[PDB]
Amino acid sequence: TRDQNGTWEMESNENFEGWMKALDIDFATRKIAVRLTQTLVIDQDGDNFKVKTTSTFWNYDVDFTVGVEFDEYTKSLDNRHVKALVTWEGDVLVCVQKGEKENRGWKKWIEGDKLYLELTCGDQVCRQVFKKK
Ligand SMILES: *C/C=C(C)/C=C/C=C(C)/C=C/C1=C(C)CCCC1(C)C
Repeated sequence: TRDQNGTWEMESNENFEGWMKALDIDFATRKIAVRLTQTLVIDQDGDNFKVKTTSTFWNYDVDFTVGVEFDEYTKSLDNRHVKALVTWEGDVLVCVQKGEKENRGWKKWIEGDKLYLELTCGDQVCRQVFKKK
């Protein structure tokens, strides 16, 4: 299934610190960030996605259209410009963010009622698993 619609709650998070460090997120932010529960809310209609990740202190929101490149400013995540593209590889949603950082982007896919999110930057891979609310 490509259907990633829904409200998802984090259950797992391997190497979050290392991924944030790869983006040069400041020590004080990471120290608090590693403690927080995350909710991920996805609205998916055809190619049009609206993605919202929320926690007690910070959010990250992005809209995109599958198959359409977009010049993106990463806004308070890490304040960098990237050329972003989100496409399908089978039932895996693959984002590549071309810019300063190598191997930067993410992959989302569904297994049963769990959503898997691999976040990549440099040589760091962060793996998150969400369960559907
Ligand atoms: C497809 C799902 C994506 C692209 C989710 C991205 C999520 C983030 C960039 C999360 C960022 C953070 C928070 C929500 C608070 C904890 C600290 C951050 C900045 C890593």
